[PDB]
Amino acid sequence: NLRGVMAALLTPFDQQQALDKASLRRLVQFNIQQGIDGLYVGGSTGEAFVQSLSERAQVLEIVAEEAKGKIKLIAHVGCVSTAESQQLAASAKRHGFDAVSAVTPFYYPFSLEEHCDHYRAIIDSADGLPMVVYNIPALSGVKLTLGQIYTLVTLPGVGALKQTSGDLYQMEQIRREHPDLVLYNGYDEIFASGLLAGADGGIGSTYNIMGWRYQGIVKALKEGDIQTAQKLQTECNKVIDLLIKTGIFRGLKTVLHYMDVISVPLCRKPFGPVDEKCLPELKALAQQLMQ
Amino acid sequence: NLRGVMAALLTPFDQQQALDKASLRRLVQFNIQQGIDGLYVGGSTGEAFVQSLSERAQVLEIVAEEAKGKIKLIAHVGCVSTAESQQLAASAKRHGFDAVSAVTPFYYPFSLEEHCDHYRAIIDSADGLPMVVYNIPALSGVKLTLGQIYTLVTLPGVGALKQTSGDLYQMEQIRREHPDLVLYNGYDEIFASGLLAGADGGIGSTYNIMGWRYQGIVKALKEGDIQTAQKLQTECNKVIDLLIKTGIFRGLKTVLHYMDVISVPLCRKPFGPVDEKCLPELKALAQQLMQ
Amino acid sequence: NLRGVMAALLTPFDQQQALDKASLRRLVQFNIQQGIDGLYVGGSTGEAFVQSLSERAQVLEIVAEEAKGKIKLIAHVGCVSTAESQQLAASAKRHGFDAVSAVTPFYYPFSLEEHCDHYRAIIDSADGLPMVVYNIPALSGVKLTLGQIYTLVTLPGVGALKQTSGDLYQMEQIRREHPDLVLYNGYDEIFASGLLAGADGGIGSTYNIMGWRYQGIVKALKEGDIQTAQKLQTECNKVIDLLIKTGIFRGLKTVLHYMDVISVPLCRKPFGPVDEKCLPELKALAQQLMQ
Amino acid sequence: NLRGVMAALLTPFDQQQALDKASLRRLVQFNIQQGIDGLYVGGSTGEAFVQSLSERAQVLEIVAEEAKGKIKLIAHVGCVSTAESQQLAASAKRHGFDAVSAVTPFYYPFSLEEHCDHYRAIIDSADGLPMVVYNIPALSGVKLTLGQIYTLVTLPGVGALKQTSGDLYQMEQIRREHPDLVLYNGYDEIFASGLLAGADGGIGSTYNIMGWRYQGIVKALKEGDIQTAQKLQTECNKVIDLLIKTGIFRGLKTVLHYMDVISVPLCRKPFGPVDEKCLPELKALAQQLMQ
Repeated sequence: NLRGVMAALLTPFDQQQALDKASLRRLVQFNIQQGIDGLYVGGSTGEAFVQSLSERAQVLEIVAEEAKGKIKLIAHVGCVSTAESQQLAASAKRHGFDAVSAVTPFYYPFSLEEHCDHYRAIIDSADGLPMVVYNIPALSGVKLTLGQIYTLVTLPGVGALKQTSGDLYQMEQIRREHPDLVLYNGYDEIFASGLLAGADGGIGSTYNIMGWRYQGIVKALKEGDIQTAQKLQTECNKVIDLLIKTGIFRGLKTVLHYMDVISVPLCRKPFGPVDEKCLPELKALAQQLMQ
Repeated sequence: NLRGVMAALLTPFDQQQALDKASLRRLVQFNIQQGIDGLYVGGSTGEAFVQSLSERAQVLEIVAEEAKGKIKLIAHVGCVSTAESQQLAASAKRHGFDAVSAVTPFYYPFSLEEHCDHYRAIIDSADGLPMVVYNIPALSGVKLTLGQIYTLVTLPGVGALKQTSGDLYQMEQIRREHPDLVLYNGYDEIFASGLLAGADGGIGSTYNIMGWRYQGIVKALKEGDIQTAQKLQTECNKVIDLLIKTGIFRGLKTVLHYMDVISVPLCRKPFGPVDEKCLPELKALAQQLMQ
Repeated sequence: NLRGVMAALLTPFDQQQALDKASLRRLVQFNIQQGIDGLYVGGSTGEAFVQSLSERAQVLEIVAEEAKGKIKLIAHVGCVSTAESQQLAASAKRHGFDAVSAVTPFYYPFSLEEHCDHYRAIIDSADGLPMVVYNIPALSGVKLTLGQIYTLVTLPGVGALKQTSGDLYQMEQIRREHPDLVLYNGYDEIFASGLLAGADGGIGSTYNIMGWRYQGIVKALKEGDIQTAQKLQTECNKVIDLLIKTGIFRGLKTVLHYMDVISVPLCRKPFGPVDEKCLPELKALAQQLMQ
Repeated sequence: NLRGVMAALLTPFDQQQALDKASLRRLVQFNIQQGIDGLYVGGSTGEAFVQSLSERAQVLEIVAEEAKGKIKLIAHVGCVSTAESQQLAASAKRHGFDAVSAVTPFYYPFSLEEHCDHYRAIIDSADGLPMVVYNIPALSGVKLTLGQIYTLVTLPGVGALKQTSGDLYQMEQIRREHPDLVLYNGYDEIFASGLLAGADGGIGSTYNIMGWRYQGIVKALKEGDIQTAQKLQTECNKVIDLLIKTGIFRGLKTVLHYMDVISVPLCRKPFGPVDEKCLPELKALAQQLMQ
């Protein structure tokens, strides 16, 4: 019941880089208005790693207030620290999120056994809430093999995997070995191909400004209209090429600003500002997006 | 007219590791009776880098005597040396192949300008036959960017790209920037996902024993039957799982010996023999496929 | 004056994983009793990335109260977030630390410019105090090019570079490029060869249990006696080989325990515990080191 | 008897890319005049992978004719194919070389056992001449582990290891495990540090134009004069810095040409010509090298 298209919610900030509560609620409502199935909060896209636990706990709360009931809620609780991750997991259940999620602890090299204990400890604190293992090798440096995945996803309490890997052979191998596992496609650039390989849903950053397109891809593939699926994916990637140039997060925010959703499209340092030269294209994208 | 499903032809050897002509002719006929759109010969799968220019040219001649007119024929003439590649290319033209192809020169690092000159020289010796740029990072050690690809595929005489990369984001980008370029999916394990992202056909080594499934996945994606495309793809991946454990070339060769096509299923040294413990699975697969 | 051998300080924890104030002070003096030139505190070796800013700030204070004036004190203030790093920077100034240091912000990919602003900001909040750039690709995932390193170390306020890279050609290039820059050799296993390549110092985690050996390596070379510099390095590596098998940090805290310095050789989660099998070997080590 | 400083011999070609016999002999005599301990012929630097077996056997003969008895002679017989490697190993014995060498087979992935049989077979055909295992991860794509190094180095008939790796931790680990093994440092840019780490001597391409500097580094270390040892290494790295910018083989050949040792400074295709803008620095360097 938690399989589907979930947006990786961004964390709006004000001019002083503090949480822009008013913009956060507006973005959540906006995401809901696009027909998204749920919000994955406190993830990489939410700039959680340059946030304190308190701030992250705060976001979970506001979003739960604005969304609990409307759509599905998944809280990314991950931290390098197990203890910290347990701490946020508790807040997750306490605020009624439908699921908990944690990125493989990074920076320091951890054995497969240590990763399992990390997830066990967190699952424990999630007190019931199912765990969504988060695999994103490009940002974490943890390149999980098929076997390590097997070990992690078969952990009592795990109900899903956020596969942010462009290896679609592994994507189908994972589906084939775990026919009952919820598979989220992490890379928006390959959504259509991800679903075809074995993913039954997705979680992406760009869902925030065009989630209906990804939903459209699910419909077309479901309906057998491969042509339109490619048509939509092509259009998504034209947007993604741009966002990668301008900076994805700041690019997304900037677009939401012109859409009247975000007040100040700033990210937290070390993230820098959007190149002035890019605002015409972003505003334009925002323009057409309001379709 | 190069668009389609081409089998990366294996090179049968006898007990003394010399070319097994009869098995070669047998293998070519087997592929044709299988409904393949053509053959890509002298490539990685053909163990070309473990053959002499003389041996590789002899293969081109035999295959031409057996398949010219029947199916499309692409000759992989690529060597590290430009001069050797040219020699093979003139031999390709002389024997009536439909096109030539060449892996990006490896071992020694070369600049983009040097790869272009390498392809220009070969294209020149190809005297008319279109060129198939062959990108296979995993083996060559040459990781091309979207930009370099652009430059290589826009070279006069270049008519297609054999993409043996699992980066399906890049695959669609290549399709978007080059709408008319023939794009071959290189990794069999992701054929379906490849086609959907922009590939208009493919070249693979497992097409030798089950190319009909790939043609099958093509028809399915054409008739909008995603259901059948997936079913066929996962079946193929179950095979690839096995071949990857036994050794792809040797494995495929053993299955062929069992299908009564190849007299001796050996690969050339340093490639070792198939592990005894694997023969049951390969026998069963042969049996399974024969029906 | 930041030149010399500096031990990368570990932060001892009790059974509940809380900071072991007693053992911390005890460890500091032990390092001094060894004749160390200074301490690099709050870094990777300090399990800093599994601590809160509050805990990191506290450790800074403790250590200072114990060593300010006795030896050189460098404070690793690195955090992904710039604002958090700035906060820890002021605390460094506040407790009279000699220098500040910060790992290249990781996980999220940042541009050279972003990394620059990041360091400037921290240099600013350091209210003076020279900045020690910390380059450790294997943990941060940031592979700095000689050019990028050039941009970072010529930044106003930077007085040193902690090179935890095994590339000794780059090391000598850095030295040749910046004759006035302090170069700390990062990997203990190549200390000798590191100083020979151009490093005039070094910061290591194993210094905590045998800093005198590294001090002896420095002397042996300064005196033109390679023969003993090697013997020492070989010895150090015999140790490091072991520590690698057991888990560098946990292994070190264990040896320190067998040396009555640290109460409980525990690292925080997800860091697991030492292997019961590797205990005796670690005991013998602690035994030999005491001489 | 294989300990020492061996130059990795270049292969001079004429304007039509054919072997230049007169120039090959001069380069041999030239290296001998430099007081080089021996020559490593038919290696990467010799452009062997763009030559035919016939051509590589011809280079072997001529060099033997010019140097057998004068200095040590090692014949790089490596090819991907085990059979071709044996054929060349036979020429080696046939022509009086003191040893054979083979790069780890590349392009196709081979098992450790497969690599072991490759060497056994080479060694068998080497008919008595010892084997020098050649490890160069960067070009081959084969990053052997300390363990695989042990298995290969302990093979019967293996008398040395050409270590073209910048990992000086592994270098010392190899010296430690195999004290009676000849260890050739492979990267000229770290010659001083490699030796200190444990290297017995070295093999390099820049030895062709400045072997004496490397011989200097050796004597400097043997005499406990680390000061001049670095000076020499710094000078070599300034040259290497340039050679890398212009193209190492083509650069060395151009300098040699300006020293009147070789007629045409050409490398074979796909290697391109030296950029005109670089000739000034190359002529200047050749001037001082001649002094």
